[PDB]
Amino acid sequence: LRIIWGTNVSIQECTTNFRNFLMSFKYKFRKILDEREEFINNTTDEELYYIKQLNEMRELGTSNLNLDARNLLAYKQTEDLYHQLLNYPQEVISIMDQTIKDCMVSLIVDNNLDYDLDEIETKFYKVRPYNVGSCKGMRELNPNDIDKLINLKGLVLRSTPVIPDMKVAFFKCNVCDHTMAVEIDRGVIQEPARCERIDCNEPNSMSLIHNRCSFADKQVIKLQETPDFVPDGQTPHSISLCVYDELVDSCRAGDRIEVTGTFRSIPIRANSRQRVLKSLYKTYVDVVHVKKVSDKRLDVDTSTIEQELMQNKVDHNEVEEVRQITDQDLAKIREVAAREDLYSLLARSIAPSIYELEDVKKGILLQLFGGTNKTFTKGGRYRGDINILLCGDPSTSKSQILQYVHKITPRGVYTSGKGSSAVGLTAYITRDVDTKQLVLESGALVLSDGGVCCIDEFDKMSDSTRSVLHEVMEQQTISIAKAGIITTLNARSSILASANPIGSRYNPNLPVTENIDLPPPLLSRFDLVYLVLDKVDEKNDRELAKHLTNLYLEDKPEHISQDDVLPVEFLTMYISYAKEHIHPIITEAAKTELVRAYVGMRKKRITATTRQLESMIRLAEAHAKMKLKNVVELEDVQEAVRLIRSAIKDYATDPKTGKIDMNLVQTG
Amino acid sequence: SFDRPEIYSAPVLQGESPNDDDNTEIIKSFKNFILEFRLDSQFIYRDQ
Amino acid sequence: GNGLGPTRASVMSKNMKSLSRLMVDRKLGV
Amino acid sequence: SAALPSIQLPVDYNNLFNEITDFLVTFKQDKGPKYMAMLQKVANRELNSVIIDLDDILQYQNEKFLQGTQADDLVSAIQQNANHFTELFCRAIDNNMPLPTKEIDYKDDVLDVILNQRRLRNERMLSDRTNEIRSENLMNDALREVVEDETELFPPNLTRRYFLYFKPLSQNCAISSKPLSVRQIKGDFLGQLITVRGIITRVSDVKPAVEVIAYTCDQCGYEVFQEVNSRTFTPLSECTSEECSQNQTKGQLFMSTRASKFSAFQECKIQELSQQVPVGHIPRSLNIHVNGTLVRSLSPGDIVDVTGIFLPAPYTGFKALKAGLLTETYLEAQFVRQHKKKFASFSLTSDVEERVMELITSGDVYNRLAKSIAPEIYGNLDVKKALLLLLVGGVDKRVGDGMKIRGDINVCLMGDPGVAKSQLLKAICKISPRGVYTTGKGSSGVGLTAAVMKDPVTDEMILEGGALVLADNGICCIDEFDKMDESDRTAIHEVMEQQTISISKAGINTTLNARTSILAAANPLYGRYNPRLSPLDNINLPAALLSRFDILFLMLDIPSRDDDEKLAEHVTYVHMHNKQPDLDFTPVEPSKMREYIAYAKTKRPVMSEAVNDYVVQAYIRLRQDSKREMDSKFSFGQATPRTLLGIIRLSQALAKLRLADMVDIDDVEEALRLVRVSKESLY
Ligand SMILES: Nc1ncnc2c1ncn2[C@@H]1O[C@H](COP(=O)(O)OP(=O)(O)OP(O)(O)=S)[C@@H](O)[C@H]1O
Ligand SMILES: Nc1ncnc2c1ncn2[C@@H]1O[C@H](COP(=O)(O)OP(=O)(O)O)[C@@H](O)[C@H]1O
Ligand SMILES: [Mg+2]
Ligand SMILES: [Mg+2]
Ligand SMILES: [Zn+2]
Ligand SMILES: [Zn+2]
Repeated sequence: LRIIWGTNVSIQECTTNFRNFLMSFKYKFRKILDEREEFINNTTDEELYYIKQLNEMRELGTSNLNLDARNLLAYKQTEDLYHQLLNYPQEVISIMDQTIKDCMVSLIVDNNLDYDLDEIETKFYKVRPYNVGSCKGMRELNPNDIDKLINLKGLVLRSTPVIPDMKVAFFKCNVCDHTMAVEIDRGVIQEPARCERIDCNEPNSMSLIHNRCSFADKQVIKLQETPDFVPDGQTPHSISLCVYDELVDSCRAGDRIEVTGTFRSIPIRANSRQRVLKSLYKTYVDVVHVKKVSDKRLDVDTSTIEQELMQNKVDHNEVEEVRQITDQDLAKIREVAAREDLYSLLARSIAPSIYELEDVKKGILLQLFGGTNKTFTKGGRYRGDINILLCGDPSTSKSQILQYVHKITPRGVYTSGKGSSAVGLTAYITRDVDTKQLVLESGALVLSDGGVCCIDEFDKMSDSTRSVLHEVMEQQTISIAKAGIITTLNARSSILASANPIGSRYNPNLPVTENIDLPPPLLSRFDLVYLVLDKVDEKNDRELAKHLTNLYLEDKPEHISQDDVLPVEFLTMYISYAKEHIHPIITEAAKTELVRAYVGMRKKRITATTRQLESMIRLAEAHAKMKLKNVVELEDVQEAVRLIRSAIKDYATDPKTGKIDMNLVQTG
Repeated sequence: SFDRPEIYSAPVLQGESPNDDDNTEIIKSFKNFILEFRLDSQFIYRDQ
Repeated sequence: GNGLGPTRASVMSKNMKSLSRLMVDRKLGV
Repeated sequence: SAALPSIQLPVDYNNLFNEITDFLVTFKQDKGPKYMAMLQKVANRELNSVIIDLDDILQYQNEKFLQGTQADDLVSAIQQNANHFTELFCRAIDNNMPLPTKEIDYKDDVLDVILNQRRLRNERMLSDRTNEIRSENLMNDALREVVEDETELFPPNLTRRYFLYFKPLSQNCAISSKPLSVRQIKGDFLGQLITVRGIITRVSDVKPAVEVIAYTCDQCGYEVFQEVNSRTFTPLSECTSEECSQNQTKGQLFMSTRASKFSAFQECKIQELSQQVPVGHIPRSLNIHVNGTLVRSLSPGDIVDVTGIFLPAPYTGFKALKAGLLTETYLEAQFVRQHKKKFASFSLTSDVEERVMELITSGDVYNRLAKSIAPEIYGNLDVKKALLLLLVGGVDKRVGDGMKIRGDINVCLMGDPGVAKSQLLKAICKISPRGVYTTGKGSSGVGLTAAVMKDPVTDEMILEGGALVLADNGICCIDEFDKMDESDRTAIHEVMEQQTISISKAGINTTLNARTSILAAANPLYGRYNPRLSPLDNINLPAALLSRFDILFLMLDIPSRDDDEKLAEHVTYVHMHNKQPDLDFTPVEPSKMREYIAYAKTKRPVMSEAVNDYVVQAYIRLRQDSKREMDSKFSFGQATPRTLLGIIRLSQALAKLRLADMVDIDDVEEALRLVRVSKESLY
């Protein structure tokens, strides 16, 4: 009996149901739940899932269990526990923490394990439900949804410094120096009105010692909603998330995160002088789980968060920054990398629904892989970010290729050229409405750090806006010296720009540089300049028309209209593994081929600067990273040179004058 | 041009242990004395 | 009833003890 | 007595409450009583809003009069003083509230279980008083009446799950429904239930406004509730229950958000329509307070009849300018009537169905709907067909890779002066439920973007959308297309391809959703078509802006004898009689056209192999024909993969207009015909 007032939750029944779920859950239950019974493999989907998780947490010393809420729907006894957890997250999560402690104690005692029970008993175990029902955006939540477990998805814009939240107030007597330690209770600390010592009973002798109190970490994070459903006429919304005591600093600006937390409302005092609250409550989210890994997205660049990864180890936050690759997945990755057509398979796996553009999708793949990041022991840095420009005739799917690389990249901002400003692409000063203070917010090029910034309409953006991209495309930094901000900000973001030539058509009469219409200093920064031309070829029309019209045969198309394309789930994992674990090293034969080719190109018309040698190297490295090779041979350099030449269509360009021979184009 | 907001309460839970000195405990014990006292099998104070 | 019982931990969290004050009979709710 | 004197008003609330109860229990003219059916639904938790029709009350009074009984005018009393009758009707519904036939389970709302818990708790405390007094041994009527004097129960407003609203009595079925302008709402109408006709210009976010804030005391175990009436409130510090007030050791009481009473609150701003503003005046706005389940029913740009209680609020202006007891005013919204029903809120009810069959059975739906678009505009039938296709739009396709195809038709009308391109734009704006008419190089530079501001109601930074954002899932009719700024043109490019606006400026980094169909009207280079000059030469559109438009009409005004004679007969007939000349053809009412188009937009026809093969062949032939003429004085810009998707979109729109699920050869034929005749006016 004895349910909790205001809730359906009964401590005994909920504890029993959650314990039964923990002891007797296998992932085949969820596979049956998701109507995926033919994916059920007896080897790993028939082991108790949470028993193994509890054992791993006991062995590793961690304290946080990541509970998939939908799993509770798979189990019959916890079909109601799912609704209880969603409706009453506080009570249910407290009961779940207690149940986790009991479960681990039972695992140690009942199996008679050697593990000490002292440090288990004194440890506080926490549960992190994440995969709760995903719907209703954030603006469609009514006041009846207050104090409910909700799931938001969005982009991190800003994060306040670590705020101390007092948990224990330390008072001291001004007379006898006797101290009590009051505990906070629902945000209220009972200040003593008399010294509890029987010797002296001075009324106002007690004074709060701020620096000797006990404090905990609190952080407010500014998030932009990216809901699955967007009602007509509304604009993007910003909300404030609250992370507590282990989740502080786990989210950086520019991160795309799915956050599960309690939808809370607080009354805001109208003035700082009097105690009067406003009748209109302010809504926010108490974060209980953060998911920074998407199964259809590349992993974050580990070379940019090494300090953050190891700070995450000290913080014991247990936030999964990069997805887990199992032994079977690693074997599959190696088997696919051992294929003879690996390059063409990965190229056509990039945006399967865009028509054949083999070099554009091969350059995109190499940019996704990137070069090798070389840090100098004596001071210096080379970044393997590859900048690609897609200049071409209108209607060539340049924008669909930028939209895929924006969706597939871990971090990055999609800009439109004329809608961007020099200040907008870098750090700027804004005003917070909560604190009424002046704060710094990142720009598009800073939020894209560690990812790819997609810039559409690269020709339409002005000369002064384009000035900030020079330092990013060359040094991968932004050295800002403005009123209030004087520092160097890492901007290690590849630049994927799209543009059409002047007149909105590639006139063959004019040379390449006249059509592109970009200053030598910016056209050199692009590692791969693609000329995407819309030639009238009858078979090309025949096949592009079948491709486009096949997408309309079924209401929601499942695209398998190729020999074979890897799923984005496998493709992203392969690319992330290659980026993380493969660091190609240039060999001497590769060096000779590189020097050979650079001198060959170094012999109006588009120039060939020293930056082209540096695009070769990194491009070659990208190729060497694609095949999981730790060294670069001359084949990779030859492929990089061939890609560079074919991107600008040198096979149809007269060496003397930069005319494109329309009859020599190889659309195919 | 609105009216006076009202304030009202309702018992939901057992609070802190009834303490013997609390005015409400004293009132309860006086009420029990009035209603339950018997002299020669007569509720003298209730009848009075 | 049966004769055995689950192995429960000894240390009770502060939140779980606080929830014990709010208990009401199941004749209310479910 | 001498102070606060009593007045004798003709309103008796006891028999008015009796009449309210009788109407709620006995009215059944709209198997049993309508309102107890509604309260039975509310009890079982299928409904959380009670709408009291004033037409129903008027009909009940009329029936009572017809049978000889003299009934008080409940409708007039509600209209004159509506705030008291919400209070009254809530009490009457609580008295006649049916028991729920469905038990409380784990899938019910937390508010429902809280209300059930407090209802059971108060009935148990009643029973406990009763048992205690029975044990005390001091008639059941007196016993009960003692019990309700010694019980502190949860008041009915705390055990209340529904919301009460007053629907105004219809003009045909007739004061509270005749539409008033913002100016016409003086202080005499204050306190009454009135209807205001206007356009919504700003809607705030739905926030939780506290009405009865709840606290729990750890000393006596009581729940102390404090009602909130104003903008700000002072929280309670010490408990005020019976036990703590009687005791000397008071208990400090903490807020309970889950036990507090909240209301979904919105503060919309209605504005005078252009037909309501007097000569030489600037329209003035009115504040609408939307509460309860009625939230999210008003959006900016909506032309609505909002019926609500006109109520006063405490003064918020400068204190030095206060002369007396000045009060701000707002409209506590009770009902919303949309002049243009949104395409998303379409439901195939019986009356919607009968109208659609009476439209279909008349035959020739495509031509009737096309010719009914601005029927006083004469002789632009391909133009009206393309506009109708734009209104219907194609079928939005999301490929599994995450790719999206636009699904919406952009139409550009480049033409000579005096050809009715601007009149066709306002016709489409009138037809479209979400239509925004803008003029280039006016004040739409910020209009084709969103502007970040502060919400005055809620302390947040929100960016209010402009023309391209307010016309989301609608139509933006841009007149003088050839005369916009470069930033506006780039924004239009982005809207027409990806249906989004990417802004990276000082203070903002967002991707606004603009799922807008663009209908542009443009003048040719030099303002008049020069047939001596090339069509692309006379078109001041970048090959990439021209490519985006699914159809580009060239509306040329060539002089003639018969054509000019026929235009002049039509225009002169329209000037005599405010209607089109033709008697055989009757135009479709714009409300019945919106209902057909809303029904048509619910269909998602797909293309078979037998139709897409021809689509491929036609695309190949079009590409070859475009290649054969690159500069032959008739070049329209060579065909592109965008023309294939425009052909596909037009075919899907034509299939939708047929209410079909198969894209048939007739629709592709007509799409190719429309694309071909988009350009035959040059010849
Ligand atoms: N090769 C292609 N593969 C797939 N779809 C294509 C292809 N070419 C054109 N399309 C389609 O036709 C349209 C044109 O593609 P876009 O992404 O608009 O081209 P774009 O190169 O960005 O055009 P500009 O240069 O910005 S005018 C899109 O809706 C595509 O679905
Ligand atoms: N075909 C037509 N049928 C009816 N009225 C027409 C027609 N062509 C032009 N007009 C008249 O011409 C006037 C000006 O047309 P308008 O739409 O303002 O011109 P434009 O679109 O060229 O800027 C309108 O009052 C309209 O009634
Ligand atoms: Mg594009
Ligand atoms: Mg005009
Ligand atoms: Zn002391
Ligand atoms: Zn109290």
